[PDB]
Amino acid sequence: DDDNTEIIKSFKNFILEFRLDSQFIYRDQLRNNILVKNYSLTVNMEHLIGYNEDIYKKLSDEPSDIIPLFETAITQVAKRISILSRNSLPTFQLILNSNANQIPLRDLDSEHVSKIVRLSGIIISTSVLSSRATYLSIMCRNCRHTTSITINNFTVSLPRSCNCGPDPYIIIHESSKFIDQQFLKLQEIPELVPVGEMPRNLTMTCDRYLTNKVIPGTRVTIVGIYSIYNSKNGVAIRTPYIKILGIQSDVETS
Amino acid sequence: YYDIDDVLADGTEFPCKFQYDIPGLGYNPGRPITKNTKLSLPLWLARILAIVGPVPFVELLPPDMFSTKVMNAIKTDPVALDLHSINSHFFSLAIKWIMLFSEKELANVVSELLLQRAQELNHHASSTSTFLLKLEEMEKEIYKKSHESYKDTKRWMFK
Amino acid sequence: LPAHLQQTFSPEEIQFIVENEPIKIFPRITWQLITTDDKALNNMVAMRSTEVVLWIALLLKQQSKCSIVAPQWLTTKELDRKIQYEKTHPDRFSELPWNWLVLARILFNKAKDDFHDPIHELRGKIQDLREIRQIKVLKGLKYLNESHLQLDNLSLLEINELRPFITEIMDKLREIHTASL
Amino acid sequence: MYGDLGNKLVLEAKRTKQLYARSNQDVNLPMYHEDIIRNILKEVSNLRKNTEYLKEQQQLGMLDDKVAKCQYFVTLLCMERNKRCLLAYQRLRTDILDSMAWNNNGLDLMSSITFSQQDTNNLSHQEQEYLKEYCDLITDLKSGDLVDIDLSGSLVPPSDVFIDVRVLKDAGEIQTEYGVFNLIKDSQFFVRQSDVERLIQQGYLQKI
Amino acid sequence: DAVFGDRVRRFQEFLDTFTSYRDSVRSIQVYNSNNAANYILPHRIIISLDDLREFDRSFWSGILVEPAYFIPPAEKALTDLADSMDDVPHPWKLSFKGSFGAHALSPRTLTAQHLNKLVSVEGIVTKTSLVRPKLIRSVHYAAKTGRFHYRDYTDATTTLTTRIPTPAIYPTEDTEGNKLTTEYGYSTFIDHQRITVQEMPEMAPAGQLPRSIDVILDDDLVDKTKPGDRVNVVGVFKSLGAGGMNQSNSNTLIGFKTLILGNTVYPLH
Repeated sequence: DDDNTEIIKSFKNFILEFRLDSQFIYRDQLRNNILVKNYSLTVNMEHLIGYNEDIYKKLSDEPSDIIPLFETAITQVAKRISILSRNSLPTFQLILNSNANQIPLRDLDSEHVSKIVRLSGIIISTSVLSSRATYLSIMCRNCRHTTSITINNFTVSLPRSCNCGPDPYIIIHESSKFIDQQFLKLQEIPELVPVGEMPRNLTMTCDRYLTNKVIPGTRVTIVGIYSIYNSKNGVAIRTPYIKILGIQSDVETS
Repeated sequence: YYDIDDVLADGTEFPCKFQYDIPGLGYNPGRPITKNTKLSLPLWLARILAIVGPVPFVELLPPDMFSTKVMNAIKTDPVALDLHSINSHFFSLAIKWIMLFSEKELANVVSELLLQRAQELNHHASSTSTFLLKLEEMEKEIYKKSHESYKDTKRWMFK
Repeated sequence: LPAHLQQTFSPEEIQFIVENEPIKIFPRITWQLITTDDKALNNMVAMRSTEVVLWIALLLKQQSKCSIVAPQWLTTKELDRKIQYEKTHPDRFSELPWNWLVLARILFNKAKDDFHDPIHELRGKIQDLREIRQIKVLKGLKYLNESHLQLDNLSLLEINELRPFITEIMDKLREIHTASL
Repeated sequence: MYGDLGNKLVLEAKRTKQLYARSNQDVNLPMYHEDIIRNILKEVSNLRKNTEYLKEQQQLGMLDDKVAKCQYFVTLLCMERNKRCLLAYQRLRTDILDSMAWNNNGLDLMSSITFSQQDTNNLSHQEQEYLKEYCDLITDLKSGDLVDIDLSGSLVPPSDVFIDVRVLKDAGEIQTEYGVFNLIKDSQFFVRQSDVERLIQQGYLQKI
Repeated sequence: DAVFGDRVRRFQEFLDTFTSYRDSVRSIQVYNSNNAANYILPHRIIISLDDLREFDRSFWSGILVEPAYFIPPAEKALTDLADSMDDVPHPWKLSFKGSFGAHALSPRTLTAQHLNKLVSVEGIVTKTSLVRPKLIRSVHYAAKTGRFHYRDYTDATTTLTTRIPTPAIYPTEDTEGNKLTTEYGYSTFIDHQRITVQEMPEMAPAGQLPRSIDVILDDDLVDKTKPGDRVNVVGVFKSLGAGGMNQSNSNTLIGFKTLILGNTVYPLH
């Protein structure tokens, strides 16, 4: 994966060299974020597209295969800032909020699936937190293979190879690093465009530092990727959800 | 003294019981106050009553704030401990009570706690969240001063 | 009544101070003036370097009647040996002009076109050397005790930013400890 | 309950420091409390009255009892307490005040102390006599130097040394000193730092 | 795993210098023998966290940060000390008083930074799932070959640490082909229960719905609390179950349900 090296080098070069005249907005965004122990970063796409058109050309192409190489790309930077040597430092979440063009809820039909979509709606109720996993160790029921699986985002079955089989892998919960998740569910705004019909509600998964960021009932504008999950209820009929990166409430709202 | 923090620090109530009887109660129709009565007194008057006597006028019963449970709990996680809830004055206050009773043991304790807050307060010295709410008033004032030096030095950094 | 700050210096005041340091210049010009504290100069010769105080170089640079020289310590190839020497002694802060932050702000506002390869380079370098050095100060600040500290070689600006903090909680810390014996 | 009104008073003193702190500093102190301190003074008069009464009573009835001492000790402290409040408040009030008399008078050509200090009559006249006597006190310092000063101004160093001032609804032209800048709303003067220091404090100039 | 041995030899020293706990263990060993001489007490020794900091901070920070590697060697050490007591004629339990906290949290604020770390929840308990047996030690009798045969069943909540699951049923004819009858009443059953905990109703921020998490109560702790009671639970915060990642079924983001094991359950008012 020299290509991922090529992409991550461009992301480092985007964080370290970026200049708004003359402070480095991101690089200081980083420091001032690790000190308060926020462990997050908010990219402003306009600066991004200003810097290179290219990396935004790919980031609006296949977001879910790229964005995590951006996460690892930035946490590899906080290693050189927040500490120095010659731990532990979670891979930061990035929250990107940008103008673009508002795409109303009714107008989401396929065709933009896995392409970043900014939109606007009133949140109905927030689902109770539950943890997904980030880094979990796994041992085999027989050969006892000790495997540290780095699970990324954005479901993923466990590897069967070190009889043995079919799936002899146990989750060690004593060493496993966990994050959080939310599930907002948002009803589009009553002004537009209900017409004569009840307004649809797309299910959204916030995670890590955006979680509990928003009280249910407050208007917001979400950004996030658009994507689909299975959830047996045929055929095939997969149902739609919006991953959120990252959320920004309306003015102010505090 | 003239600063508001000290004169406010003296305002705090302590559980100090009387060694002696004192008719002419100024607090109501006793008239005298029976010996070994436990009456809460602010620090300002109670401060020199423990000196002047060769038996002092008051026992100086250790304040609930200094309860060994607390002085133990502050040795675990100071950074997450809420000072502003208990008194709220601590350093302005505790500084007087360590001299008044001449206790060595806890010096080494509070001298540690205040480093541990500060290694955290140089962290919010960089430009809150919830944490700013749980500082002790005087400590808080130092946070203003630091945050202002930083803010001003940043505003000078560019244009 | 100075109001602000007052016990610490103002960020501006340390520039007000550093501008009193002399540095070399390249005058375009070929009265007197005695002024007071300058001592200089016989009429400056064009295409000839000479040593003068800073605030006048800056003054004559606004009129672009003189081209300031770059300091030998302000270079990216030079800074490289300095961050190299800094990563490798996590304890000591190395060797600093002591003004380097404030000269790094000042000489970049106007003089920027005089430097060889000023663009997007040195600012990237000193914004870095002003990073690892700052965190090294915050991790060297855990060892606080009364009464001593080695702050070794440290910038005037770096002193000024953290001054109220250190010299305040030293005055809460040493205050119990002196008084408990 | 005994000396607590002073704790409440200084508690109130604190909020003016809060208003001078971040802040932003416009002055505008709410008022000087004459009433509450009158309560304090009636309370303390009560105290010292019972004090001299009991001071008469030891001469007759108490006959130098060991207990008597306490009243002259403890209650005495209370007097001090009120003092500890009364001055702590008061000095605070002089600190918020004299500084104001510093940064602006006000300033060229002062030329008189007027229209300044929005508190005006709402603040006590006892302080205002002190105040006028104090700016009268600083006029002599103005008269020793021969700097020239301009001590009142230029807390922040000149750069460099010409600036640009954008008019802010001021008329004008009142710039008689040095020259007739001919103040005119919506007019920026490419003027040196000299007359800028003096005129910016008044409220005419806006952008430095 | 010589380090697990280190944890045991380390926790040994803590006891008997100072000896302030040992007298309580002795008291537990004596009282039951007094009931043996008569004509009930749960075997667990409450450990105040208070005392742990005086000896080692290194071992103190561990019990909070990574309780899976620490509580069980300390426990095996406590049994080991209970057997050196007097005399002949069980796993026990730790308690952990505290000296809270960090880790102080109400259930509303929790997950995940607080996961796999000791926790003291507090809130209302509902609805209090009904008390039920749970099998642990398998015990059997071979004949005529005799001897005495036993299997040891490891559940999801066994010890603390995760282990290759033993369950279920019975071995039946362990080699050689001898018959094995289940011996009931020698074999050990630890009672088991779970009770969910809602955050305090009065500290609820808004019309936002309450978030409750479930606490499994091992051994003695069972039936110690009726529902609707103010409770401060303690325990290790455990995430059990696959998130669905184990097998194909089912399809959905939802996963890794979490609960708290043990531990103390100090009621309050």
